Amino acid sequence: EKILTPESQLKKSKAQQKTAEQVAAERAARKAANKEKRAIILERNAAYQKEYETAERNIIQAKRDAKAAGSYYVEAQHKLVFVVRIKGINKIPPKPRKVLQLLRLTRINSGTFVKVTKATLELLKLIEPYVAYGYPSYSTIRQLVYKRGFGKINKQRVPLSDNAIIEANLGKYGILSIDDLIHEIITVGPHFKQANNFLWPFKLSNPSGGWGVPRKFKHFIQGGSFGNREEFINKLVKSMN
Amino acid sequence: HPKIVKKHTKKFKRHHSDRYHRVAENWRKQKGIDSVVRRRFRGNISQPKIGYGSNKKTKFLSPSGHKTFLVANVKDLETLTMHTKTYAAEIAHNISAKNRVVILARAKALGIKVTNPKGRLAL
Amino acid sequence: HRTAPKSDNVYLKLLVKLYTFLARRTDAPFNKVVLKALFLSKINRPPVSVSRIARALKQEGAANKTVVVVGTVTDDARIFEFPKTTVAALRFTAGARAKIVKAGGECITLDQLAVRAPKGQNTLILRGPRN
Amino acid sequence: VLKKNPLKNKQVLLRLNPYAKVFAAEKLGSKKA
RNA sequence: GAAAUUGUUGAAAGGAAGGGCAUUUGAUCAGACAUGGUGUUUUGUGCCCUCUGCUCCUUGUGGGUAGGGGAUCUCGCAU
RNA sequence: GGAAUACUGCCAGCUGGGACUGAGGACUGCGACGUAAGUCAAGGAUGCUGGCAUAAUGGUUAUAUGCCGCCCGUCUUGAAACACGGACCAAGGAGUCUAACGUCUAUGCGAGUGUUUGGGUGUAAAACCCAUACGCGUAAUUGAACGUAGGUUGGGGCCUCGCAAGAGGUGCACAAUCGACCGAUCCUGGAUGGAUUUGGUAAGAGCAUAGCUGUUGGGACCCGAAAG
RNA sequence: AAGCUCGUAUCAGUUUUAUG
Repeated sequence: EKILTPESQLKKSKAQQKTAEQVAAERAARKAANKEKRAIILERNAAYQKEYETAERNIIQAKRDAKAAGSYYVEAQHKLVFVVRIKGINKIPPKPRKVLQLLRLTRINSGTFVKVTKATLELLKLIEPYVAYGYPSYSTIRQLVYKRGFGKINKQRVPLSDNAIIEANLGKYGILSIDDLIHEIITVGPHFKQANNFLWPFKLSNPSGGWGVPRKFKHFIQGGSFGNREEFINKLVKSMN
Repeated sequence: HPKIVKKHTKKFKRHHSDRYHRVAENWRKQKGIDSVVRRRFRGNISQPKIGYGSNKKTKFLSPSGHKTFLVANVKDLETLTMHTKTYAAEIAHNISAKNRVVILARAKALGIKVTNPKGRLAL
Repeated sequence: HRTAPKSDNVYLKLLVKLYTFLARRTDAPFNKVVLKALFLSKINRPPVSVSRIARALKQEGAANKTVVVVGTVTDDARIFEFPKTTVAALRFTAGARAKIVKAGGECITLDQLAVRAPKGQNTLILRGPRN
Repeated sequence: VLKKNPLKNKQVLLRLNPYAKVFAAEKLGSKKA
């Protein structure tokens, strides 16, 4: 007689087939969703690039018109500043150390984006000797996010290498791509804090071309390395990155 | 197999193991607070620590790529039939030459590598 | 957090092994509570008297809600009308077992309860007093 | 298992941003005002 | 029959020696009775073909063991 | 008047040279090329070539070379220092045992628990059983069921509603509030009615053995002093 | 070290506004 298959084996095979019949359809659904998400990300990136180009063109045109009109154009105050730890853990005074810890500056050559606010200005003023900060540009932010951008999956540090990773965590607020994260970082939107906290503190190497000044522990306005280096912060970050 | 990277080939030696004959070469941690070795000052003998840990994928593997396995008789030797590539039969020092030839014959028959063949034997 | 049982009993280890799988593959918090309680020490697992179960069985709809105890069930002569119900516990004393069986109820092990109620439907876990 | 670095290995870059292809179509960087 | 210690031979090196990182030179020790694997072509065999038997359980998709006939034969072995 | 150039910044622009790294180990995924087949630099080195059994290489030690390294342990002290001991070697050498009182962990039983002071038995200090007493707990401010031997509010958990968020129902231990008997404040006059807090029942949770561990007395981690 | 609840609104050698 024909040896009948085990009843337990038959049940296992039936369950496996039933699960596969759904997994196969879920695979196609995921592929279609990924295609739609890619199209949406492409259109969003195009819109963001157009917005940036229009903003820069409008700023330049306004400056030129103000110059021609014989008046003064007051550029909008920068609302985003990046901060990098310049001094080591040793001998840091207590209150500055607590401020740096609250700023997630737990190690040298590390930095995070800080929103420019009335309250944060005093905090920055309190840690000037130990941190160098300035106004980052779009290119610097994009390079940082692309090269050393790491996502925090609820407890940990995860490299940002796929839009799906960002969507699974930051998709709650409509951010579904690295470009969306960069846009929400450069522009201080309502969900700026969530995006800033999601990104792990950047681990930056020492500058490729050195710090330039013979002594780092001085104000940037007097040939030092810390303080307000608004325009040169981008160059410093790029050299360190 | 993965490269056998030996983090520390030099045998660790106890401090002053050569200055005084009453100090055995076996490593022993210095307990005095003033001891320079305990503070690992520059130029002192290296202190064993967790850093020198060998990787699992190559731990206990001899340079020939076969793990050592003490064999007492033919019954023990036959256990390495399914692990000839990963394990090698090592004859114990107490095995008389009478049984050594028999063990070597079985190892050759099964193709089990012998770490110390011909011991106590003459041709 | 206690993650392994200090008891050397192999049967308790098997129960822990089963309950870990049940909790990890079911997601029902009922299995998690029992698994966590299984690690409690003897001092942390006071016995639950049959009188306590009887008085807790006055809860609405408790007739069809099998009671569960992670510790040991002890008899109680202070009562004589133990409700007919099923009680699941690691160990049942001779007096408590006789009282439960004599009242038309049943006594089962933790594995039997888990098989009967993998999701813990209608279950009721009782914990002995510590004061 | 290994972090591919953007700004190089264009293959991974396209995955992160599909708009990179359109960017490279005109290079998107030498636009004349 | 080991050290502390002592005398000889040899090597080395010379108001000191001792240890650590890396290496040259000198001396010296290990360094496969590994001698394979695959498909093809002759020939002799068996557990191989065929006929005839015996024997153990249980009963089973078995095991063990004999007497007559050949190289349909690579099913394995040795050439 | 117009080119540029000088300088800052951008290129998801192009193109080389140099150094280290090859980690994972049959396919599961994100992407690109292409109408498709298929391919790819797309979640970690692939292919070819060159030397080898009197091998190739690797290993032990003496010296040497570029650099570094105050003599070991103890105690003073805030420090470095002084000082206490150290000629060398083989053996010997020090928180060990006991009685009581505890926490934690494990085992057995469980409102019962403890065979081994003994008796029976015995292959004999071994192994196996328990008649009667005994220690502990099982209940006490006289006595606690009228009720979850308690209403309400939270409360691990369970059930119904629902794809989720959440809503409703039911609730162990535990916590807040207010609760019942029965006695002392403190009135009242040996009671009576009770002033306002009072300590039990509340609902048993305990007994025996094994392990680390703490205190005390015994020599008490070891060596040692004027004496009687 | 161990038990309860809670992963919640619990906090801070941080800053600013209001009560001088």
